[PDB]
Amino acid sequence: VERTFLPNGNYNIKSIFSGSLYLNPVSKSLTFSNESSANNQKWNVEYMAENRCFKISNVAEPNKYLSYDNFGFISLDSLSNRCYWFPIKIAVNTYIMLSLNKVNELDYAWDIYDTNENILSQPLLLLPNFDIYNSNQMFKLEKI
Amino acid sequence: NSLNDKIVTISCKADTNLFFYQVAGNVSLFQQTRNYLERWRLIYDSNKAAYKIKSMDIHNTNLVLTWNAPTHNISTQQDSNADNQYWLLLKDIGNNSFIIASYKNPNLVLYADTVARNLKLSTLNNSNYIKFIIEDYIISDLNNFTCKISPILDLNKVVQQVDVTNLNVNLYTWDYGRNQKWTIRYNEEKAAYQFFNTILSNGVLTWIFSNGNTVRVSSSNDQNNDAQYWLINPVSDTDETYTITNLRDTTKALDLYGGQTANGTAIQVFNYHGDDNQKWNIRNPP
Amino acid sequence: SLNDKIVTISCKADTNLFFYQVAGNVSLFQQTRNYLERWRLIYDSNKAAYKIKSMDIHNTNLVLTWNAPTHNISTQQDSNADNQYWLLLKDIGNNSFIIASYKNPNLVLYADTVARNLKLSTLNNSNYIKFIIEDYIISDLNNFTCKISPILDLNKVVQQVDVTNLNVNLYTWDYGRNQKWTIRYNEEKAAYQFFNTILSNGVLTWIFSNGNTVRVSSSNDQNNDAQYWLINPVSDTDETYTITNLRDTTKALDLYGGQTANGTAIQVFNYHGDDNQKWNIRNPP
Repeated sequence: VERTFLPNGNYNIKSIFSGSLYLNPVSKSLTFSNESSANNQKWNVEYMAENRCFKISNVAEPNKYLSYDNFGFISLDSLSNRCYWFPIKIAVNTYIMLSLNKVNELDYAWDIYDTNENILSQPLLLLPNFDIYNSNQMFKLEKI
Repeated sequence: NSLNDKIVTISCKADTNLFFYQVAGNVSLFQQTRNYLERWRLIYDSNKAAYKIKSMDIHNTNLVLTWNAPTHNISTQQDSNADNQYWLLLKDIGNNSFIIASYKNPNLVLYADTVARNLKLSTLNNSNYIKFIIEDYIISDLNNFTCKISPILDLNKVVQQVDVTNLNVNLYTWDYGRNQKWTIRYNEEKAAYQFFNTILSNGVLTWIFSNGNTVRVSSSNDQNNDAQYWLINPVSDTDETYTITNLRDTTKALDLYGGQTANGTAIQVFNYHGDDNQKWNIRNPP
Repeated sequence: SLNDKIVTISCKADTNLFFYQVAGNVSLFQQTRNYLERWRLIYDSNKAAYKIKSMDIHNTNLVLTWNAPTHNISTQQDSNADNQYWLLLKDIGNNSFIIASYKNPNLVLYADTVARNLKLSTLNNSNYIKFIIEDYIISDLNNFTCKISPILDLNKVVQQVDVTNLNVNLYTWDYGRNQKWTIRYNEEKAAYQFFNTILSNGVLTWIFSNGNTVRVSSSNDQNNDAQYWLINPVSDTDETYTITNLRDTTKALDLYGGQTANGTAIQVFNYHGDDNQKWNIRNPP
């Protein structure tokens, strides 16, 4: 039963820079790659009532969640308070994804670097967030 | 520590005509003013290995560049030695520019909004908007400055080239002629300046050392003559007064002959003693 | 200024660890004083960034590469790719460098000193992202305790005579401390001193007073630019150098007349590139 603006379930995750690139793990990093139709591009979003956040696990590795490391990268790890995400919906299914925890006493958010809107081979990082207008912090969650 | 206590201007690699400018706690980007509103003292803390950037404002004397966390805004606030008032000066070698990162959070660096004309914090990228030129304020003020040069013994007279063909240099009453104006240019390699007379294209103030103490204008396509280059050192307590010493032999200072103030008086070099006839006001032509 | 310079790169978090390359693999390793730890900095002026190229004599086209999107750094064939360019940011006052990826300048090299390899990190204040980039000659010679031989007799050696006789002569190698020199680079004067290991502060000093001669004397004489020397690698060697004096750079260190014989005087003479002015600086075996 629905508690929030983002229903529980399986999603693809995309950067607004590209409608043809999909979030998946590559080694220990997260990156956006060509469509594979595989489970590793599928993400299970689950609302957590107690803290009003979302945990997001990889369907191919369902005991691993999107988290972040001590080096500024998003990671795929076992459950911890680093796995709680606080989304800000800014358009149809466009979101900014804040870490639940303040980091370095700021909001920090998923951030993908672009070179003239090209994100190929970039790792997804966790970087400061100041507002809702940073294109590198905008992500599409597409139910599928 | 090679930068500790240095007074600098900071301008934008993205728009080299824009300088960090301070008034009443507001930092903005503004055209060159050649005055304290665009001057900043770099203050080094060796433990943090980071710098405070202190405004040389004459009225509020303890303002330092401050990141207004958690926003991305920048201002000048009273110096409390806080981490959000410290900055890493990271010199991008080969590009002659600096990335200026927050010591409190080095994920974030200064970014020049050249259309709002102010500064904010930003994550890094490869644009010139995060790159700055930090320069000794004297070099900054004088480099490419077209000036007139007067002895402090009489500010109504100027050092001039006689005319376009007569390359001699003497003292004359200011009459607004181009032979009475000089464009200063800093030579990065030599760490020295030339004074180009504006009546010519390639003529520079030169010590004619093969003729004792004479100074004349000659061509700057004579290339390795240190006698064409000068050190320009401010005199304490003054805004416009300088001693001017020759690069070939720094003991040789630009010198008003005798301290005589009459029209036609020789400009020469002489051994430096710092008397009033070896002090010069470098000024805007009105 | 750094373009085309061959350097070593070591860790501020551990100055005994250097960037080391073998067969496409980059690690952090103790000092080798050879090409495995040498890199040519190759500047691209339009990118304002550098390729960092291994001086490996077998595979000559390997450059420091970020294997984006992973955390791994290796050496790959130079394809002039964005993941092979680096911003060299000198942290002023700290005399260390941050090395940021051109492909993603939010990420910089991070020295994993426990794993002895390279990783990436966003910018922070730790020493693990700061590096010491040094001209390879300075890197090899600074704090190197060596023996110095003329190339006209490798089994002979520049020595001080004894702890009290501060004169300097040629003599056959016998492993004596009077026959070894600890080189120290003075960053300020951009020159070196040779500390004889039989004295605490005895340094090799050109005594210009008696003209052309060389003794050692106390290094607590502070502003003498004949207590200082320039060391220049003889081209296409491994261990061979010319040694020129700071006060007069035309005045190289000279083996009197070319005489490979015991007690032959050590002096300066006017440069000539001639064999009694070439020297082998080596680790004492």
